[PDB]
Amino acid sequence: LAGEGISVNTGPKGVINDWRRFKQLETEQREEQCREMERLIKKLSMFLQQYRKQRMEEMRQQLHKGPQFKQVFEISSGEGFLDMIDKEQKSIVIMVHIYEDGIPGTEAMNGCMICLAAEYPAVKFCKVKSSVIGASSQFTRNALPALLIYKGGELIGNFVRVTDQLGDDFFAVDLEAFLQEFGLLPEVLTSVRNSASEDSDLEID
Amino acid sequence: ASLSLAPVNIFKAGADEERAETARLTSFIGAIAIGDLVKSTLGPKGMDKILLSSGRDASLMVTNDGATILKNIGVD
Amino acid sequence: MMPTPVILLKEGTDSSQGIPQLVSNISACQVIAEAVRTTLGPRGMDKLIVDGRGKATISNDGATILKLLDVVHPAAKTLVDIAKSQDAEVGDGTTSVTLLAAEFLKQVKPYVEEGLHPQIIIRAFRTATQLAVNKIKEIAVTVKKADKVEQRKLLEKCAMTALSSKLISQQKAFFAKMVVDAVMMLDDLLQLKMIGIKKVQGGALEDSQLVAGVAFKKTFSYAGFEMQPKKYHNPKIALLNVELELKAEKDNAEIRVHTVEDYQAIVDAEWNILYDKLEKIHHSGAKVVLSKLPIGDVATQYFADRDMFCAGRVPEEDLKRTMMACGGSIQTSVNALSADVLGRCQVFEETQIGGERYNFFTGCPKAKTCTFILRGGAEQFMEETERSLHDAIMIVRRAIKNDSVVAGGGAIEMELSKYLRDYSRTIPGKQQLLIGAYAKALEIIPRQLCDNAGFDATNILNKLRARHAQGGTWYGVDINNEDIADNFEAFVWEPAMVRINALTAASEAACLIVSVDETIKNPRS
Amino acid sequence: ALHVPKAPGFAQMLKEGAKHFSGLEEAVYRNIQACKELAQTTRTAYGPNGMNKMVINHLEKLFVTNDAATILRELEVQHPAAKMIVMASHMQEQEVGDGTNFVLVFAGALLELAEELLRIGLSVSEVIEGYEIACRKAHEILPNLVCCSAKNLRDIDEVSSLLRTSIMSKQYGNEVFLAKLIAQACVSIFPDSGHFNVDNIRVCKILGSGISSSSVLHGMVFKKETEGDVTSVKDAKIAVYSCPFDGMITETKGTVLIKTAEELMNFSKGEENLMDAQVKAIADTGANVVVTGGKVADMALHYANKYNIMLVRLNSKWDLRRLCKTVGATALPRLTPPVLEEMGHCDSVYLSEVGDTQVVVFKHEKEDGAISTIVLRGSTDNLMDDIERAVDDGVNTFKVLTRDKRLVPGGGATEIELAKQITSYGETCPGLEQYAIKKFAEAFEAIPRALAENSGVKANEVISKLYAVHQEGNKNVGLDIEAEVPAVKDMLEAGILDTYLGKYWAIKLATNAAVTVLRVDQIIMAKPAGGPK
Amino acid sequence: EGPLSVFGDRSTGETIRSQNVMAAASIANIVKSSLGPVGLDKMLVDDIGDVTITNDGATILKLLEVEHPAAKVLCELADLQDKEVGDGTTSVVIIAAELLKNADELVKQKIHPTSVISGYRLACKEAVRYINENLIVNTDELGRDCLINAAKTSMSSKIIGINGDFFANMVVDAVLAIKYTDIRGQPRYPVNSVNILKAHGRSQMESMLISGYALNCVVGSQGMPKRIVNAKIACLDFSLQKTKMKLGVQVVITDPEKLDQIRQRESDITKERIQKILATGANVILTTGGIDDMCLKYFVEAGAMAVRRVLKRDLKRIAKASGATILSTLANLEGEETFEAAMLGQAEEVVQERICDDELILIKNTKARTSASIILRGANDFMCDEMERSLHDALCVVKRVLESKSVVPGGGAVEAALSIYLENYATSMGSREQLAIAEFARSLLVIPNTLAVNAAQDSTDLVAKLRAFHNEAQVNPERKNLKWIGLDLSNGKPRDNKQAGVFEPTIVKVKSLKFATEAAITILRIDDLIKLHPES
Ligand SMILES: Nc1ncnc2c1ncn2[C@@H]1O[C@H](COP(=O)(O)OP(=O)(O)O)[C@@H](O)[C@H]1O
Ligand SMILES: Nc1ncnc2c1ncn2[C@@H]1O[C@H](COP(=O)(O)OP(=O)(O)O)[C@@H](O)[C@H]1O
Ligand SMILES: Nc1ncnc2c1ncn2[C@@H]1O[C@H](COP(=O)(O)OP(=O)(O)O)[C@@H](O)[C@H]1O
Ligand SMILES: [Mg+2]
Ligand SMILES: [Mg+2]
Ligand SMILES: [Mg+2]
Repeated sequence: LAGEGISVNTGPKGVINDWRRFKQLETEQREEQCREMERLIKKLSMFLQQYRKQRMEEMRQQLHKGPQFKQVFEISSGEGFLDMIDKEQKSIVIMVHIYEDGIPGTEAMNGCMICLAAEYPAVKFCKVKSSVIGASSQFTRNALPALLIYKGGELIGNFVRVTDQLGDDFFAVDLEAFLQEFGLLPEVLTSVRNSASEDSDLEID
Repeated sequence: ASLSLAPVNIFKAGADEERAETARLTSFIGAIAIGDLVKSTLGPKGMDKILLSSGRDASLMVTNDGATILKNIGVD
Repeated sequence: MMPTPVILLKEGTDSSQGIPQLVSNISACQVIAEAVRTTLGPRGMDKLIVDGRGKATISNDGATILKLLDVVHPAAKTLVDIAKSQDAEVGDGTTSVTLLAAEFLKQVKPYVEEGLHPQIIIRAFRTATQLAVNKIKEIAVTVKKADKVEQRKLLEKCAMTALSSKLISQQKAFFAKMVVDAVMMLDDLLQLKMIGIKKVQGGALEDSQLVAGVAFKKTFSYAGFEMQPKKYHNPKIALLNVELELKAEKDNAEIRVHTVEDYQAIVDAEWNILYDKLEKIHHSGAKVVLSKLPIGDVATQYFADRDMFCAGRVPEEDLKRTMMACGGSIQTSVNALSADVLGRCQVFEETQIGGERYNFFTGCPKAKTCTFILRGGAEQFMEETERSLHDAIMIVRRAIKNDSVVAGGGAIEMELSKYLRDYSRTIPGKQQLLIGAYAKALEIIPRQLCDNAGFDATNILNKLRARHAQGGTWYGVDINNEDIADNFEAFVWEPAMVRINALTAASEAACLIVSVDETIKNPRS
Repeated sequence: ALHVPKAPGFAQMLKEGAKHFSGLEEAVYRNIQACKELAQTTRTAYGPNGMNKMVINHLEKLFVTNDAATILRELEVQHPAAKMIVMASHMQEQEVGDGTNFVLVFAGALLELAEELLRIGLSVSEVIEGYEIACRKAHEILPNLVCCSAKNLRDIDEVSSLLRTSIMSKQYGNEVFLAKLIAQACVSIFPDSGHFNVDNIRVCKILGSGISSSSVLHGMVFKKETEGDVTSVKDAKIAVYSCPFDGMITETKGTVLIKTAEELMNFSKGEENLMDAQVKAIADTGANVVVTGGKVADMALHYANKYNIMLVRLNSKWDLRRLCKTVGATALPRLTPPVLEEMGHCDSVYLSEVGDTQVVVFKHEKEDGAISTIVLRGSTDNLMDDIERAVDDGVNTFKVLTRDKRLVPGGGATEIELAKQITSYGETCPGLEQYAIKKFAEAFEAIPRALAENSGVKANEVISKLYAVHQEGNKNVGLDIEAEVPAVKDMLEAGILDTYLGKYWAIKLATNAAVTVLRVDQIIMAKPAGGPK
Repeated sequence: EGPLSVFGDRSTGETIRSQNVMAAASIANIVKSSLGPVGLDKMLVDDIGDVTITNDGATILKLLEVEHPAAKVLCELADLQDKEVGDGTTSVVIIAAELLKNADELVKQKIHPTSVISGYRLACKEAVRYINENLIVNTDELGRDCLINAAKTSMSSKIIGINGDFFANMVVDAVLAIKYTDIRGQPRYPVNSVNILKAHGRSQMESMLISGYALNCVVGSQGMPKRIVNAKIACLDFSLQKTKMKLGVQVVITDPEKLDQIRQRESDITKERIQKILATGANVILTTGGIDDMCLKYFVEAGAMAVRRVLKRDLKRIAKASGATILSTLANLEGEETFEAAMLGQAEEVVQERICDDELILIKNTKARTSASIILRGANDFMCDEMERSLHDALCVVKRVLESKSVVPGGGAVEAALSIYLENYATSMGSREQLAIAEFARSLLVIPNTLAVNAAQDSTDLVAKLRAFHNEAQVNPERKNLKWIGLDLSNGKPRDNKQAGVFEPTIVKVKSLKFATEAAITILRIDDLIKLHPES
């Protein structure tokens, strides 16, 4: 049992093709684990008050838009999540919603997201499933409401288990005010459209 | 008795220890490996070596200098 | 248990009721007592406890061992609490209280198991404890002559007895004399913080010293410190609370100038402020300067050029100790550094001690404090030495407060047990059994001493019982001679309040634990 | 043919986690059973022979005691009916201060007998009406049962004897000593003005020497140390400041503007001289103790030490107000010297050391003042907490006696007399309410029954003897604790008395709680969900 | 683990002794609540819905799952006491556990276990001698009242305790019925020959003591008669079916004309056997083997009762009682095949009686020997099983009393007297053996203490009064009549148990003491345990 100084030598350079083929898949996985821990373990393993303005806010939200209500975009795969988080301008805020169908409190917050997206064109409201992300069983069993926030590729909000602070029958105005408490939400109706070389006009010359 | 070959264990996890014959064997094998590696590049007819870095940059280095060969290797 | 559709308490709530839970409580108390059983007497041993982080503590003190045990049993925590109480009020006997409480509970366990009402046991315990305390107060020997040298022998013997169970017991005379001198140095309140205890690695126990003054480690010398002389033969010490370095005048201070002349004037003004403070300190006549706040390098060099001494960042306790030893006043401002606010000591010196530099203030004739410097080969060695010295210091302080002693080695409790049995022989009989059980439980300490020393406990106990029956109050266990002897004439002396508090605390713990009939554990949040 | 679908209507529309209990046997009987269970859990701590219970809450804090209200508070109950009964008990504690166990036992017995009446064929309305009529009858009868009155509250012996019984159920073995302590503490308070404030009694828990070493101090004790080097004053002249002992600053923004070298060189000297002048002006008023609510500046401490002024720093504002009350000073908001009227005077202030704790003692030699402190010694934190709870019970008993001086015989005598009189009354009245009235009367037997069970004797013999004696004519007879066989003795002669007002309020609250429990017919439980606090 | 290098745990010193004492105390505390007339039964659910309600200590310890070896030792001690005596199982378990606990208490005081063992042996020998010399009562002075009182005492603590006035009479009559003499003139009583049948239904007072035997079987065919007024019983150990040739015999047919004859003979053999049996006048036929349908038809036509699949023990008991001879085959010494009328059992009547929708055979008034059987009626099966166990205990107690004519007063009188005598006697034996014998005497006091505790009465005062009475009896020559002072659990006062008719067989106490002492000696001798890991 000798030759501890193995010095594999010629071996690698003749096999680095397969090594790099394995390493490409390894890195594709590794970015996925790196991005999927930023909310896990840290908090996952663990009469002016009447607000009469919120009512009129709700009624004006009911008349938000004419064309359509639109639906929150659904992520189909982890790679799609990766390449829409990585893409898009870093100056806009992206928030992601995780859910599993069956638990209470999901449709209400989905409708809140729909309303806010209708009244906030800049935002890019999106939703994901808890099963497609392959999170831990603890997340799937006790962390169903998870509103991740991506502003320039980093969290500025990691709201998990928002049921206690929001209830089970909250509406759009409640979620909007709760998110605006920490300053998460940044601050006319055309006919249909106006947008239609660069030569504009000239005279005689 | 010896630290390793004692009924009670005195080391942390991963800490090892080599007695006389084993330590001498390890030192001699390491030194002979280094000497055999650096040689064959000695004298007028000595040849050169290719130092293929395993890092991201993958630096390529063709050299005959013994010190450069010895410093650019992973030695345990 | 019939399942109600909606249950009364939360799910997971546990409840143990009746005789079985009381027997369980007694057994848990026995378990706790066993964990400190062998740390009793001159033949007692030490226990090594490793916490979660890997740090290990070695101790003979019962209170420390019980504290390092994370006991969660509600009835078992009472023994830990009474050990803490004995440590706080007296400082010695922390093992005796736990042994006595557990022995009381063990003796009354058979009566509990057969359905005796616990209130009767509680009343019997209260009566027996009252009688025992009164007997201790009656038979305690006191010397009402107010003799200084007799008080010296009394204190030294008490300290020696308190120290004869630890690793430093082989040097009991040296440390006992040092402790007696240290405690006598304190004036009237006997503050513990007036007795500094410094531990310096390397050196035998016999190299430990008591300095009639104050000593502390060197505190981050700046540049130019090595040029300062390190010995003075009649220094005046300037105890200061001042930051002597270049810095902003105040945090919220701003300077607005519009001329280069004003710029130079401002720079020179800052330098002049610092130099004015330094010049005032120098012209105060002091040769050694100590400050609580940092002393900058400029001030250090300024003092070096004047053949002075400086030391910044001196801890608060060390400055207070220096003030009491030398006799000055901690000055927050240097504008009035009169003669009466400067400390004076005979000799100041900085010397190498075990790979460290220590500043020594010795020769103070009117010092109201002192400092212990302890040497040893390990950190836990020094920690246990400090614990033993603290026990001795507390005993000597109590003996200063009240000079009443009883012979140790189990003699006092043998006499108490004899008296309690004699009393119990003269009562109707329901309380007679319980008071006899109390008297029998009082025999645990001599039996534990014999068991720790490896004797035959039964023979020694029989000899002691017969001897006490035929006369002789202070006959106790003689560990060296394998037999019994007059512990009062053997100078095995302990203050009466030690045993008084031990009995009171043990009785209170036993009565409290006996009185509990049901325990309920709510689910953890 | 293998499943039973939910019935159409409300059963189908009910939420997933919600629960609905309707009807008699599904709601009323279950509530009665739950209240029975709660009363059974708390019963064994009733009377002098009550046994302490080690209760551990959700925070691992250990509570060992026999106070019913404390046990209920640390027991996190889940059943709504038991929750309402616990609210009744807490209301009784807030109103009076003692009698929570009586409320719980009486409510449990009342609900038991209400279930029995509902089973034999009565309805809820008639049971409730009978209970209310019997409660009115009991409240009418009770004043006639008053045996004696306090008739003196400034006498130490009288108040000690009166308060012995209230702190005899708790800490049964040694009640005379605690009675004398609380009597002294309360007599020091309660001046010529009839008003008595419970908050004026302070309890200090110091570990080490057993409760026999406990004592009362006419003043205040703070477990702190002194900022300065002065540690003892003999003729204190306390000047209390609600402001930190430092030069006051602006509140918008303070910026030191330096434009010349002279200003920079003189600023620190000027600030030092100003603060020295302020401290000297304070000391010139004869003051030698300064108590501040805020921080202490280093230069301030220097100049206070130079002029031999004691410094005490109280962090909490309540302690500051209590000290102002007990010394007679005025909490100045500025650092100006105090005028003669605002100066506080205490006869002795010093730094002491009890056990191993450093304390600052504001001691009066006179047997008066506005605040009195009870210093509690002991060998266990839980034991001192129990002694403290007994102290609060005794103080509340004193407060009740000040409000109403009438007393009724204890030891189950009053309950037996009430039961006998209400049973006699119920015979006369015809109709279905007589059954409810008789059951209400019988429910009073639960008090002597519990006392006899705890004391270790047979309850039936005690109750039979009590009925025989009360039929003879002696209405001040209850069970004798110091007996190995069922025996009774006069309660007025033995001094075992309890406040009339406490019993009246306990009866009223227990009856109201039982009636309110009986009224509920349907229960619609929401999904528990979350909300830890 | 260390230098010993064994694959398992290891406990040494006071740890293993305390563990063994804890296990023994657990076993004791399981059954401590089922001792004495004020004891209560227990419910044992078999984890699959099977429910057993019992008071017997041996049954409780047998049904439980036990893992600690010392607890297994105590359970086996209970089983041995049940097998060898039949009573005192709870008492012997409690006494052994208390002896072990007190011995360990002595050992923890640095008293060598050998000294404690020697003291225990001396104390047991002296206790047995004292019991046999002073505390025994001769039953010849009482006659049948002593048997009735012993049976009634065994009835207490059982589900049939209140009905003892009637159950004790049944037990005594049944035991006296099966009495028989043998060689060396010793009248021995063969218990377990009294067939006990359980059948729920009417109250316990409707339990029947049959003056004969009771089979749990029915007639083979519905056409058979169900009552014979003069039974001639024939007992057979073989089966009546179509005879099949053995393995070594094979039928090979070359001439077809023989096949019908062979097939006819194949059943005519059994027909001839049955005709031979019936020709002697046999009225009732009992067989351990099966009976074929054609044989049932033969018995029906003959007007005789035939019972098949009879248990072997039941058939043996019936043959013994009625004078019949068990016949495994029909073969005389002359090589022929005949059945004799001289080997026919005779009984006054055989009846197919009906008991709660079920039917069984009663053989009433068998001749040449008297036999007895008991049919127990209860609310359900669980109560009936408890009745059977209590009845067996009573039968064993009566058998012990009859065989050995000495009885001792019950209610803890023996324990208190032994405690007093041994405490006085220990002062003259050794130095540490004194302590061992004193602890033995103190441990014996666990029985009256448990009796008083079970009644929620003052155990301390009652035991103190008992000890005072027995000490006065032992110290005053003219007060030797106080030895019978025991415990009266109904009123909680000392009472003369000999006058009260509370008796136990002396063998019960003697065997309990010996077995408990030996078990305590066995457990106490241990000071080290090695628990090797399972091979998996
Ligand atoms: N020299 C001695 N000879 C006999 N007994 C002693 C001697 N010194 C101390 N003891 C006894 O040992 C007991 C335990 O003392 P120690 O272990 O020092 O502290 P603690 O009381 O806290 O356990 C004391 O009660 C004392 O009576
Ligand atoms: N020495 C005594 N003898 C008999 N009864 C007593 C004695 N002392 C108090 N009591 C009774 O105990 C009752 C007090 O019960 P307690 O435990 O204080 O319940 P609570 O704390 O809810 O008032 C009183 O009604 C009184 O009649
Ligand atoms: N009528 C009675 N009065 C007093 N004691 C009795 C009576 N009947 C039985 N005993 C006592 O109760 C004890 C417990 O008997 P038990 O436990 O039923 O028998 P076993 O131990 O076989 O189960 C016996 O030792 C007996 O002496
Ligand atoms: Mg000590
Ligand atoms: Mg009360
Ligand atoms: Mg039996």
